[PDB]
Amino acid sequence: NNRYSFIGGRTGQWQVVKIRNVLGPGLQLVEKVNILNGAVAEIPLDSAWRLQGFASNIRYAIRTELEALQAVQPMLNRAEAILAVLIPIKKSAQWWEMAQDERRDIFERESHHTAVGLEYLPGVAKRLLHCRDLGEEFDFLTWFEFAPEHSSAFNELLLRMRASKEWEYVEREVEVWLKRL
Amino acid sequence: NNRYSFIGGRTGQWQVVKIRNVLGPGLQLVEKVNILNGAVAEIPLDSAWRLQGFASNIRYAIRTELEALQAVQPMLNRAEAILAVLIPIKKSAQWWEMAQDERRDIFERESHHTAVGLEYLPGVAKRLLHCRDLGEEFDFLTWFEFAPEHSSAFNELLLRMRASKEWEYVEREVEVWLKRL
Ligand code: HEM
Ligand code: HEM
Repeated sequence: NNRYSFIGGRTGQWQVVKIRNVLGPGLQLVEKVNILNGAVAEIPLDSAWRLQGFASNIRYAIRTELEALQAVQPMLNRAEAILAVLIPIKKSAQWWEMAQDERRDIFERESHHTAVGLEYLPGVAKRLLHCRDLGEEFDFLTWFEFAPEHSSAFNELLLRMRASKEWEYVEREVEVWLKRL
Repeated sequence: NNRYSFIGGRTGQWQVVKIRNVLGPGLQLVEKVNILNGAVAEIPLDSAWRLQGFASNIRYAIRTELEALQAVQPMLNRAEAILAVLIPIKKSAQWWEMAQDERRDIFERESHHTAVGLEYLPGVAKRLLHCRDLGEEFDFLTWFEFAPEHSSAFNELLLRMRASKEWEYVEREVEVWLKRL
């Protein structure tokens, strides 16, 4: 199954280190994040929030870009990658009104998202989930995993992305730093 | 809400004229199709199947094509559009493994999906729903509406699409012809 849930509450595989409400309404601080694949009948109500999103096909990356990405992309679930960051993202209506060529021009031709991200592989593992189509308050759920030696590089990557043209359209963003249990 | 459900059963707004099982397993023949804006978990006891999908953002149209479609696309529920066709589609895994430039090259440079379809606007209203990401048996639900005069034109359009390179990646297809009640 391609559906994933992120439950903010008192159980989970990850301990919340901090939450940084970068832009827009934030997320209440909780003790742990519970990650679930597929639907489960019971998710605690004593939980604070529940995000979700699905893995999907490629939307912008071209073939040569994939080849370069799959050649340095690390796997999730590395013993050393005891730190994780969940960054839900929402883009503005203005971004979604645009055609495919206009969004590709902004995503890569101007902002070089993928060329910038490749500099931080294989130290940082990154997965993408889509959730605009589910009516979720966010449009994406980005997931990052890496060893603590890469914390400075990752914090540098965040600031690079936020200074790009593509992030002029982001109107809601939160950082949920996690430590593995 | 951007979710739509198509209940094949004994109730609904549309009367099933015929179902043609074009490619792969088909859909049981029913009396009517009931269309609901929203998801439907439990399905009426008198129903035979349920299809669902969501309206989403553009995945392939460049802005020159989008402005042409939007200036010509007709509404839904035209007084004369008493015929409707529901065509669920499923593409192969080889298609979903490809990158965005590869899939776009086939979708337009080789098949001319948008250039071909535009010839049959404004006669035929056309709406696209996505459902691969929900885990449905189909990848897309396509919805058409037209007056009986444009029924032959629609059938020619179908011939053209099915002879394109894009349709060599299709592995399941069914036609559910409908009449407005
Ligand atoms: C090593 C670091 C990174 C790499 C290799 C990378 C690569 C990519 C690639 C190739 C895509 C396109 C996916 C597709 O075509 O469907 C993408 C999408 C995306 N990335 Fe990243 N990225 C990185 C860092 C980040 C960071 C730090 C964030 C947020 C802070 C982020 C947020 C997003 C979002 C929101 C999308 C969805 C774009 C859209 O559909 O509008 N990425 N990324
Ligand atoms: C007037 C006739 C038609 C027009 C104007 C038209 C237009 C379009 C456009 C512009 C797209 C791209 C949407 C996007 O970029 O997200 C598309 C996709 C699609 N069309 Fe058509 N089309 C027509 C006829 C048909 C027919 C007859 C079928 C099936 C028998 C069909 C099946 C599909 C499918 C399955 C997709 C999704 C392709 C994908 O995402 O890989 N279309 N159509």
